[PDB]
Amino acid sequence: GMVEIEIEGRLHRISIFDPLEIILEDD
Amino acid sequence: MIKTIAFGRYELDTWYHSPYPEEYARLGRLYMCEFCLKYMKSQTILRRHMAKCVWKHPPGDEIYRKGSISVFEVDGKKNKIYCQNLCLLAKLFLDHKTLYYDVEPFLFYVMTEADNTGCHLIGYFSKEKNSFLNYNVSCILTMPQYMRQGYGKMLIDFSYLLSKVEEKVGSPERPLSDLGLISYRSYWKEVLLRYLHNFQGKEISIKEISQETAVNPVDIVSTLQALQMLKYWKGKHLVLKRQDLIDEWIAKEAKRSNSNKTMDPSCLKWTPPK
Ligand SMILES: C/C=C/C(=O)SCCNC(=O)CCNC(=O)[C@@H](O)C(C)(C)COP(=O)(O)OP(=O)(O)OC[C@H]1O[C@@H](n2cnc3c(N)ncnc32)[C@H](O)[C@@H]1OP(=O)(O)O
Ligand SMILES: [Zn+2]
Repeated sequence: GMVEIEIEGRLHRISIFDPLEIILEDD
Repeated sequence: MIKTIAFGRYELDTWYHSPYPEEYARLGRLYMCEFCLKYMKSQTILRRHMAKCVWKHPPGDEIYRKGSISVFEVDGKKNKIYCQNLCLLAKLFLDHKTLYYDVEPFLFYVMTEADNTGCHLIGYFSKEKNSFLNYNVSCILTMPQYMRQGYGKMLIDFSYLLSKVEEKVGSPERPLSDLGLISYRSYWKEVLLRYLHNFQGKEISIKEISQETAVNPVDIVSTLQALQMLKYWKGKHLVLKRQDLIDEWIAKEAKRSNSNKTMDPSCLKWTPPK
């Protein structure tokens, strides 16, 4: 259960089951 | 060849060829009953038909009703002739539709607006009774006279409401057209920003968003990517709650409420067929 496509010129691989952290603006 | 269609009070220019019998196809204009969708050669033949035709709405069961807006569930096996006429009509405005004959394996969800003469066709979507690939929409059309008024998104939202009640995750059939893709991306944007606006927790999985919305995980990730809300910061994947996107969304969904172009879940009266 994975997906891929680049973010800012970097190819990434994301799980659909793992909890992803939610962020506002920050740094 | 067919250039225009007479449909109720409207005269509609046709966009693509539809395989009506050559006896009808060789004529420039087709006259159709706006309730039963039978196609006829002249204004005179139509008038005579309208005097006799008992239909003031689609066949099948009215499963959604909010005032003047209804959705009818039409079984392609139970109402084959109506569904074939609907597919022939749809094919005049859909380039990529390839199914008009064997409608038995499909259900058709037909949205109508009521006035004092009856329930008038807004648009529809078809759906396989049993899709191997879990497609919750096969084809989708808003009739030209209703286009760009919010009804397409109501139809899309309705298709996911069915999926929610079925306890299934849905997706539109591949491939998606240009206009289809634009519409689905607007819808997925709205649903995702709604979820995140209402979600208070510190983290969330794609599967949890998919479960609540009935939207496919791949489509959620694709939308997250389209909105540039997936970021990287030292090893992990992160959902960026963008400031500007949620602000404009509140301004947008204010307009959506004002114009009444929403499907109300409490107005669905439905249990899955068979
Ligand atoms: C799985 C598929 C099988 C099939 O092949 S189905 C193919 C999908 N159906 C079709 O392509 C048939 C042709 N058309 C329909 O039925 C299409 O109208 C449709 C059914 C999509 C959309 O119907 P609507 O026009 O009624 O859709 P909405 O009014 O709800 O608008 C949705 C959305 O698309 C935008 N939209 C709609 N039309 C256009 C245009 N023209 N240009 C730019 N943007 C547009 C629109 O502005 C909206 O976005 P936002 O403004 O960002 O909220
Ligand atoms: Zn009729």
